[PDB]
Amino acid sequence: QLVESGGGLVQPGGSRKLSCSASGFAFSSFGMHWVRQAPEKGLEWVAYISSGSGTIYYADTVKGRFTISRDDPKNTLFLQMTSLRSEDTAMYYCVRSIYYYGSSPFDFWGQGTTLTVSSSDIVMTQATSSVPVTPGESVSISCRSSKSLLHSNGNTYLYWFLQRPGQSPQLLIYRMSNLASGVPDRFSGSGSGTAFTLTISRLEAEDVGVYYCMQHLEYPLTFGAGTKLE
Amino acid sequence: QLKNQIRDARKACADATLSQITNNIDPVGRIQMRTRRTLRGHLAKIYAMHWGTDSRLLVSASQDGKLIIWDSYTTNKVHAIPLRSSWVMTCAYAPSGNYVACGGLDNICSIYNLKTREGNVRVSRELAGHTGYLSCCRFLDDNQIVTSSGDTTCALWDIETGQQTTTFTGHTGDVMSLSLAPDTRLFVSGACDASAKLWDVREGMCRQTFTGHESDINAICFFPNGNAFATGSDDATCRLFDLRADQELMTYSHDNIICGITSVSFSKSGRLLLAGYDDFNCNVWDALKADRAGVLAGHDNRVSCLGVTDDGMAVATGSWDSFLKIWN
Amino acid sequence: QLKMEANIDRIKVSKAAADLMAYCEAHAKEDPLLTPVPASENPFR
Amino acid sequence: TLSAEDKAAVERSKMIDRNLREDGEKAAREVKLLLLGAGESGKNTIVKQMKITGIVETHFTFKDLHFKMFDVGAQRSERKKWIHCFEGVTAIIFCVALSDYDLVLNRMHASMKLFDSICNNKWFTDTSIILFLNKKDLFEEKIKKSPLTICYPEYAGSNTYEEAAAYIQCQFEDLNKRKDTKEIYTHFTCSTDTKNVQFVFDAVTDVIIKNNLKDCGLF
Amino acid sequence: YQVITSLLLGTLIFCAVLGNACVVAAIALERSLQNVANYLIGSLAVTDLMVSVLVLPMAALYQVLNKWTLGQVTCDLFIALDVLCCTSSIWHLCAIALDRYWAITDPIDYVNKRTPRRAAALISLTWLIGFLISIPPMLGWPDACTISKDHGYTIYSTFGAFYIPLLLMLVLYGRIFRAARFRIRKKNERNAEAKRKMALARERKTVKTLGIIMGTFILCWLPFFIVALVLPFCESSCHMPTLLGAIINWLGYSNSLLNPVIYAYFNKDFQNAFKKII
Ligand SMILES: CC(C)CCC[C@@H](C)[C@H]1CC[C@H]2[C@@H]3CC=C4C[C@@H](O)CC[C@]4(C)[C@H]3CC[C@]12C
Ligand SMILES: CC(C)CCC[C@@H](C)[C@H]1CC[C@H]2[C@@H]3CC=C4C[C@@H](O)CC[C@]4(C)[C@H]3CC[C@]12C
Ligand SMILES: CC(C)CCC[C@@H](C)[C@H]1CC[C@H]2[C@@H]3CC=C4C[C@@H](O)CC[C@]4(C)[C@H]3CC[C@]12C
Ligand SMILES: CC(C)CCC[C@@H](C)[C@H]1CC[C@H]2[C@@H]3CC=C4C[C@@H](O)CC[C@]4(C)[C@H]3CC[C@]12C
Ligand SMILES: CC(C)CCC[C@@H](C)[C@H]1CC[C@H]2[C@@H]3CC=C4C[C@@H](O)CC[C@]4(C)[C@H]3CC[C@]12C
Ligand SMILES: O=C(CCCN1CCN2c3cccc4[nH]cc(c34)C[C@@H]2C1)c1ccc(F)cc1
Ligand SMILES: CCCCCCCCCCCCCCCC(=O)O
Ligand SMILES: CCCCCCCCCCCCCCCC(=O)O
Repeated sequence: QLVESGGGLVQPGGSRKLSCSASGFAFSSFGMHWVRQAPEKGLEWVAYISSGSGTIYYADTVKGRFTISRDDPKNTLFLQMTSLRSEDTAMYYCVRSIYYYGSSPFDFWGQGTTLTVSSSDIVMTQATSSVPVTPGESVSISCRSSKSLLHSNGNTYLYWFLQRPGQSPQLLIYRMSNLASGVPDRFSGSGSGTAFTLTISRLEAEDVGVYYCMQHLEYPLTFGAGTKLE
Repeated sequence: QLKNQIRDARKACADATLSQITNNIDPVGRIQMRTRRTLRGHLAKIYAMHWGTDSRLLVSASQDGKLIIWDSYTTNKVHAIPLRSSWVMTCAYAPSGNYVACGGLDNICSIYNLKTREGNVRVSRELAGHTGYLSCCRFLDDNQIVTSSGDTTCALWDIETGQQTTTFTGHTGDVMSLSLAPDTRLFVSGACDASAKLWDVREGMCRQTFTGHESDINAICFFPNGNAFATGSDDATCRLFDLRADQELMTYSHDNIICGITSVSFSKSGRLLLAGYDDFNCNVWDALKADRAGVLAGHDNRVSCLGVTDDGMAVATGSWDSFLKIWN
Repeated sequence: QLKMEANIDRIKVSKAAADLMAYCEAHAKEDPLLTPVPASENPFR
Repeated sequence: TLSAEDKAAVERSKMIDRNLREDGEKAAREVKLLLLGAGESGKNTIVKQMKITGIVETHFTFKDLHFKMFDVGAQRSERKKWIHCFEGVTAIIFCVALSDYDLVLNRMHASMKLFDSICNNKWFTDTSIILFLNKKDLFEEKIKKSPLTICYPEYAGSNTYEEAAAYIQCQFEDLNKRKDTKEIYTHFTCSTDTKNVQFVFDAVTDVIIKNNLKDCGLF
Repeated sequence: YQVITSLLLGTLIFCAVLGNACVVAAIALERSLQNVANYLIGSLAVTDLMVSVLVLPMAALYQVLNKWTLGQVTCDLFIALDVLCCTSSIWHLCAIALDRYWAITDPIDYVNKRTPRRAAALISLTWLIGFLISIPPMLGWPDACTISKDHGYTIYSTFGAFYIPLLLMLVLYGRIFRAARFRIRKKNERNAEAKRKMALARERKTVKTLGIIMGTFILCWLPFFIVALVLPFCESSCHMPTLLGAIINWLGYSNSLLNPVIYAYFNKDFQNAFKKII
């Protein structure tokens, strides 16, 4: 499990340090990502650090202002911040990831913490914002990309996430064809080139939530607008 | 007295040898292969290797205390599993890829789980009960595995219960190799007594026995059709046996080849036979023409193990040199 | 155990040879090792 | 490697290689010793004094040097099928009981045959052998109670420990056929603890020095 | 005159180049030869090959022509290269002797601390000394190319190049001899007689090896440095002929091809590798 800490009231131009503690798994072998969600908008990736601290990346919106570090002995992760801006207000989530042949990156998400402050990239497009649904019906969600995700090696780097109300995002499908462990067989995903879709068979009340698409072809990671189901 | 009856029964069915019938078939020609990938990282002698079902991942075991899962395409190391005992003699890959098994001079067989929630490989079960060194093991399903040991006996184990449900006995010498049939209903083993025995998994009793080797049998492998199998011994000869005919068809040997076979394998169609020799060179034999079609001389110490992908795209070889080579 | 091996319906060697040859011939095109696949579609090149 | 999630795999492989090399660089500086001898040869005493169901590994440190000892008599199987797995050991420790005349399978003759088989093995052409003669105290009473001629009809020496032990040592040391290639170190086990480990360390050091001299071209 | 001596010098240069090139190729190709001692041997072979490639042809041209035609800048470059490379080659033997001394007289260090970093450090130190001895005269010191004859510089260079390493090698090899002799000396009469004969044979082998090494080094390098040390302080009355000077100068260069022979082609492992490759 993952638990984040460090939120609270901060003023513009100040500094704050988020912390996250990990237990129950080999933290040293898993890469960590920081993803923040605005109070009334979608997901936004923040930063990523690989295992062993051999590689680090930052988003342009926060490059130079934030800093990411690891303390493997204690299975703890940190995210230093400086010169906080008005747009930095968002709920920050810690994400577990590992990269090897057949692996499932972004398979676990933390509970997250709230931060409040007073005052060429690939674009993911979701055509539909809301879709009325009823139990027992089959529903399909469409996705599109400004760039082709089909790499020469044959992998299509598309990820699907479901965020139930009041809950953190959970992995649904990775690489556009693989169901995450524990996901019911009803969910299915298919696509080609720049167009992709997600289909649900025999929808139930447990499926209520917002579905987000993501691309892992190249950095920075970009999330879709999200489609609400109700 | 029944031995004379068996001899009389078998000699009557040999109207013409497979060599005479094969005289009409055209030769396979010359087969040459080159090394496209060199898998390095092992620091001691490598003893066993097994291709995965996907024909991309493979597992090899070395006496340095490590067995590594290799990505045959990018050559990347997927997992490095530290073993409790460094004296390994055999390793296996589960058909579903969920578990990996290995063993050796220790009288127990260890099974490792690769899909652990924690992300790290962990010991799933330790199959104890044997008295001699473990020789070979092959998964039947995610819950069934058959293992061979130097106690001259083979056993079938249920991983969930952790005990051998059935025991196979009848061999005089230590069992050196084991191979599962395509349908998993039958399996064959080779022993130091120079005889090969076919055993029924369902009934747990021997159905047929084969002889002819002058020394210990080191390797055994089924023909892809499942109606025949080949064996490798210290005689420097490969002998192919047919289950239905219950008699040897031919022997593959050469006067130059001292220090006979250590491993045996078949191609996808079975036309050519690949065997590893103590001359650190692998010789390709025509299963029908009984001729050497090539030589994969790319090692320095010895060919300990080799295997052909289920897809048949390429063949991997292991050696005491601590390096693996993939040929095509 | 010799009793069980002595009461099995063994078949002709020639028929087994013919069956093996037929099986080998049927899958002759399934062996990349026997017939080198062109480098264009070979995954290792 | 160009795509994402592939560079991370390359980094993981590099870390695995680093860990493997680090682990290997530590084992290379450890002395490996093979332990042999019959069940009644007294091998357990050596482990007992050092420390004070298949292969058994014993680890100990003596004067800044690390030793690993492997016992192979636990499992009964064809020796020639797995003996080569120990090729490259620094030295071989062999245990014999001087008073091994209690039963006829003749146990002394079996021990001599085993020593001859192991010493002249192809896999151990250049490997030295350390011979431990145990149960000297019991042999002291045995020689007075029973004559040494019972096992060696050709023996003609006096029925005393000083002569019997020397005769046994000479008989055992005469089995090797390649004295120019390897040497045999013989020690009589004693009750005090320090003698055994000190003798083993001295033998290992002498073997290492002689190998280095041979490599230099002097020895 | 010119043709015969030119052919002789060309054959000598070709043999010296080939001897070191084969050793380097064998060390780089085979994988069982990768060890600390063989790393030092390969470094020595590389130094000798560099000497034979960059130095010997120009010296042969000067000898055959009896005059310098490449200019004074080329003279300075040639002298600097000669000093640096020859000093490095000389110090490689001392480094090898020190490594052997450490191996023989310290097995705990051999097992727990001996790593290729030791060989790398020794190789770095040899080149450091070579640069330190070769840099000075081009830094702050017409028809013929000749080295500086300053009284202080000549003695300093000779002491740093030959005498100190000679003394170090002598001491190290004396200790090697003492240790080896001590180790060797450490119907039943037949076995004792065989043991005594084997010990005598081993002693004779050790004596032969040490004599070969020491005599080769001494006859290769000793006369030239004595000549270099004496002439500056006595050139006013010396009448040595040109033939003697040329013989003495070329004796030192001959060490470039005897060193690879002694250190590789007299080793069982190296010849086994050569037979395996071919
Ligand atoms: C004068 C130059 C150009 C020609 C001679 C160069 C080479 C061929 C000479 C120089 C020194 C010679 C070696 C010197 C000493 C020995 C040891 C002897 O036990 C075997 C022959 C051997 C190994 C000699 C063979 C040829 C040799 C290597
Ligand atoms: C100046 C004249 C003599 C040319 C000499 C060039 C030398 C310096 C070249 C020729 C071959 C080279 C070696 C060839 C092969 C390898 C293996 C590699 O893994 C490490 C570097 C190393 C060891 C090279 C270092 C320099 C080398 C020795
Ligand atoms: C397994 C690894 C650690 C072994 C590494 C051995 C290293 C130290 C060896 C291999 C080749 C050697 C180099 C080979 C050739 C040259 C060129 C010469 O002009 C200066 C020395 C130098 C640069 C050598 C220094 C040491 C060297 C780099
Ligand atoms: C530049 C070239 C010509 C010089 C080579 C001269 C060589 C051949 C000479 C110089 C020193 C000599 C060695 C000096 C000392 C001994 C010890 C003696 O007990 C046996 C002979 C032996 C081993 C000599 C054999 C030849 C020897 C090695
Ligand atoms: C045994 C071999 C490999 C090494 C020793 C060879 C030495 C002694 C021999 C080989 C040919 C000789 C040279 C041959 C021709 C001349 C030209 C003369 O005007 C000056 C001396 C000089 C330059 C000779 C000095 C010594 C010399 C270089
Ligand atoms: O000019 C020359 C060079 C003569 C040969 N060099 C003379 C000086 N000497 C050294 C001097 C101080 C320290 C030293 N360390 C090591 C060496 C050395 C070796 C090097 C050898 C010349 C003259 C006639 C010819 F025909 C060809 C060349
Ligand atoms: C006149 C100048 C001569 C220079 C001769 C230099 C010889 C160097 C030989 C190096 C061989 C290296 C082989 C590496 C083969 C490989 O591993 O791919
Ligand atoms: C002209 C002479 C150049 C010499 C260059 C030597 C290169 C050596 C490379 C390996 C270095 C390994 C680290 C050694 C550290 C030390 O002990 O100082």
